[PDB]
Amino acid sequence: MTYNVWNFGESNGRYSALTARGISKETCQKAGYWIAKVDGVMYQVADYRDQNGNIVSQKVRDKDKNFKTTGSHKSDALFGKHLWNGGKKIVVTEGEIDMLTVMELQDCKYPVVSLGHGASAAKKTCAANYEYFDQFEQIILMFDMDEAGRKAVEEAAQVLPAGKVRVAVLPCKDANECHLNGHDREIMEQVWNAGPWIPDGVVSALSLRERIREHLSSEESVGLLFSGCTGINDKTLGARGGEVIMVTSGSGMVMSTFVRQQALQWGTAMGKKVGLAMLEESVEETAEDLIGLHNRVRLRQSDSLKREIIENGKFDQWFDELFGNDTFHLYDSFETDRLLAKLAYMRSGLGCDVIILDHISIVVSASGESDERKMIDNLMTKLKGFAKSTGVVLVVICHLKNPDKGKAHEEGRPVSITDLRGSGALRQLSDTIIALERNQQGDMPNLVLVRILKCRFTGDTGIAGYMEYNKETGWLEPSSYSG
Amino acid sequence: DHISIVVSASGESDERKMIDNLMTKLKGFAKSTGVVLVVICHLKNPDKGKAHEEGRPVSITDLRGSGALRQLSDTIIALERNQQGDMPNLVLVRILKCRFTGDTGIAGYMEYNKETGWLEPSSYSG
Amino acid sequence: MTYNVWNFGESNGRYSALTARGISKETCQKAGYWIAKVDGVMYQVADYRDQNGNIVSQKVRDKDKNFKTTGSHKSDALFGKHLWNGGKKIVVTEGEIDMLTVMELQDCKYPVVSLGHGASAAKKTCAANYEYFDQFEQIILMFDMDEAGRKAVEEAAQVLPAGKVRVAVLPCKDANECHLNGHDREIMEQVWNAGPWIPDGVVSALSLRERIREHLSSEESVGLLFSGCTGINDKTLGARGGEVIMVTSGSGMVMSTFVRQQALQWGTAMGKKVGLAMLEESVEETAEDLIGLHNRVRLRQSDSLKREIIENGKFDQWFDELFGNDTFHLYDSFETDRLLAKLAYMRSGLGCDVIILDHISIVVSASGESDERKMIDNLMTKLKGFAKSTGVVLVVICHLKNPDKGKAHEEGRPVSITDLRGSGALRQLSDTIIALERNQQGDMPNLVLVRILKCRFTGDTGIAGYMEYNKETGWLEPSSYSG
Repeated sequence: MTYNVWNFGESNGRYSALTARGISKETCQKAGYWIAKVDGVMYQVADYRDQNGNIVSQKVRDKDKNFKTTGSHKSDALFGKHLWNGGKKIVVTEGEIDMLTVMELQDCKYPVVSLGHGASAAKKTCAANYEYFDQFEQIILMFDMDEAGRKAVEEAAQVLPAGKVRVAVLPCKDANECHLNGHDREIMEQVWNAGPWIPDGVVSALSLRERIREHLSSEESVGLLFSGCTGINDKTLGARGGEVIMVTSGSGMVMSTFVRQQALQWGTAMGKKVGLAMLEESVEETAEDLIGLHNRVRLRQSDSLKREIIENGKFDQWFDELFGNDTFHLYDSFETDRLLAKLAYMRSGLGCDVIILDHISIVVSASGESDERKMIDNLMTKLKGFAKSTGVVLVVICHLKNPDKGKAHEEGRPVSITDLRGSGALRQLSDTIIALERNQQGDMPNLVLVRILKCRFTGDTGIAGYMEYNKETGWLEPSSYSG
Repeated sequence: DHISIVVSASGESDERKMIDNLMTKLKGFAKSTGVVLVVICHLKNPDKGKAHEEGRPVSITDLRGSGALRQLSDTIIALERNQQGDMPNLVLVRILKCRFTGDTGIAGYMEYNKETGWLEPSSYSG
Repeated sequence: MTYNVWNFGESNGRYSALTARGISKETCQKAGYWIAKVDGVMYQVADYRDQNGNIVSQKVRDKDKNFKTTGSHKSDALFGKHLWNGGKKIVVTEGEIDMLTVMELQDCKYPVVSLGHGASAAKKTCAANYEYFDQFEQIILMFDMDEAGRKAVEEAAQVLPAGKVRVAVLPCKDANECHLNGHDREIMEQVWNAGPWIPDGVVSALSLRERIREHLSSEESVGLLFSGCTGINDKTLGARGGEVIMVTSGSGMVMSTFVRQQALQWGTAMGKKVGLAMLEESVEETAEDLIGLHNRVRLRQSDSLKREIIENGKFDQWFDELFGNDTFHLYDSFETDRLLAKLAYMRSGLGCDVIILDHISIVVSASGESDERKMIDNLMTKLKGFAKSTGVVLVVICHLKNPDKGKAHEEGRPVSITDLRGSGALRQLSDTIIALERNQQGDMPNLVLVRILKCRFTGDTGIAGYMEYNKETGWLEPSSYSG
């Protein structure tokens, strides 16, 4: 069986004053700190009783700094616990001697208990007692003023009830080191009105002034302005980093131009480094398309001119002109995880601030899996993550499913977010949705409309303007147009 | 703001179920401590004809979750806005529920000032 | 394959007398209770054969109380079955040993068989054998004299043929406990001419005189008149006890008032004790709503007046006034079975004659189960039972599913029983259905219609009158209105 609880008298017990600690005799008497002496040597005995009054366990000391624990010292032991059942405020100290201290300074009139295994078992001993401690209005953790002692406080309050915990802050190691000639009045100023908290994520507004100011200057409102239709800008205020812009529309190559145009100037007029994953076409191809675009000439789309500028040096000239500022970089192909990784190193290694991903519809490689409905969404998220996690601007192109209802896409028919592809991810995760409509058999077969289908940052949405295709130069030029 | 985000303890199925679990801890927190707990929550998307920006009214059936909120919540205020219409800036307010009074229904209108950023109160009815 | 049937001789078989049970050697021999011994230990083998004579299965025992079942023990196994094909009377015992017993006491001259899986499979084993048992004039169920043993009898007779079953009633647990020194003659007095009972719910008219007389005086044609719209009364003739009135309607708080109002007048005007389970709100809340309603003032809905009557004594006054006739009693909350039980004790213990159950839609606690569609019904019945079984008047509020069809509920849209929630149980089990409609955006946004959707007792149904909400007093006042 377990070590018998030590009988008072059996062991030559006296309630004497701890002269070495400035704890009065009357004090030791109330908390149950008695001085026995068995088989010769004189031991210091701390009487742990439950709320019912009965002595359940003992912690005994000898001079040299040893111990001996009697009874059954359960995981919820609190020395002094039996004295208080309720109250407006209970101090909780690390050790028995420190409990005796607060019990003095206060003429033993208010509640103090000490941790049963104190030091390390701050978390366990505490949560074991949630109910007992909730009996009081505020719980004042007066623990050791050291490395592991502040830690104890932390782990303690984590498991302790609600907004009741307040940390004690003393001038020395513990509440007794203070008493032992020093600052009784310092311990006092804590028992009444200590410092109340732990909150590792709660953050009063007042305490954000600075973070906000620096935010306001740093981050930018008018991030990177859409080109070829002020309107897009007016409504969306641009492409802020870490957003996810999503261009969409009918048969739109109109769509793949629009995105190209943006790429173009962003990496030229603006300083920004554009990264391009044009999954549809080759990396040489898209480069040509850029160059020709930049020179307002339909380059690939002309045998004669290709030959011309190869020979007349204009190629190498135009090439330098556009590209020689290490600002455009392309993912060149032949998975989802695999792609996303490449995209990331564009952001992280070459540090471009825009990544244009032309045409999400192409998932590709890891084949044994059902609906593109579902998967489109899975990728969607990794993307938005990439986006917000790294602050890169992610333009993502995306093609439309086809009505089943009367007028087609080349018949102009407007698009809504319902009209949307996917099964919700993009319809959600994307920050601005720009749609471009084009009724290629009509009044202005080259006229294309721009709907802002959505825009977190402003929520100003709708028809936002018009552009016109220049079959000739290859640009989406801005156009006069309304009612 | 915005219950739809559960977040961190990953090995567990339907947000259907879990939404409810949190719901309760919340209603507990609430009633247990008398704090007023406003909880924002976003809508699942019809499958039926007219979308959200087409104004389409919302019912408690129309509700997300799988019952906890549809229950545990004391007042449900919904706001509708047909952002492609006559008043794209006009927004309707249904009281979808209100224990304390049970007087429910259309409860008034507001208008978005794209300019000041406020939901201004508005003149409106039949 | 399945456990081989145990060969007699292969296993060291003897037809020995069970000295422990007062079953003779000659007895065990006829029914096929033999004593083998395989691989060392000595087993007791019961030979189950079909009506054709062939051994189809074995139930083997060892000392310590174990088993081992040979052959194919079909769901229709009867030990002893092969011995009798026809007769004037066949005893049917729970286990093999008890069969051996009756087979003694009778010098094995009459028929006894024992249940194949006895105990629990009383229902299945029996109905599996309808034909076999119908071969006899009367079937004497001599089962265990305990909890599950009387149950066995019950489930058994249910599936057994016509007016043939008669229950055996012995002085001890089973027919063998009797034999094992006690009352052989007690077993005998049952085998011949014992109890024949099975009508636990059939009830000849003659034998209802008293129950009828006392009904006729107790429960009233015009049982409890609905208040606030003669009409409800004119058509339904009131809320007769044992009925289940069902109040339903759109968003209707109108509904929760109407019910409240009735609670009010029955518990004050009329002598009747009302019991309320207002599951939606607190018990204090509903109490206030009553008081306020009784005093024609919107009590909870007014800071000022609350304060006023707390101080000016009017509260304690009003409270006594309304309540102090021990006439209102409330279920106060934080399962289905669990609720039903509480409501029962209101009926049975405090003896209220109406119980109002606000808002069936709330099922609550026993979670692992599908459609509220189905469950709503399951509760529905327990309730109707409660009702008829105890004569309490059970008003049950219930809320409406929402159209999908054009005009909503606040648009007045009338309601039909199709319009009904549930999946049939209320649409059925409820005796009167009162619906209230209110077009809260219209000509009389305070005008509310009352349809009687159904009324067994009279079957006079339809539009039955109008009331008007007094936003000011809180009441559903009666109103002038028609074509």
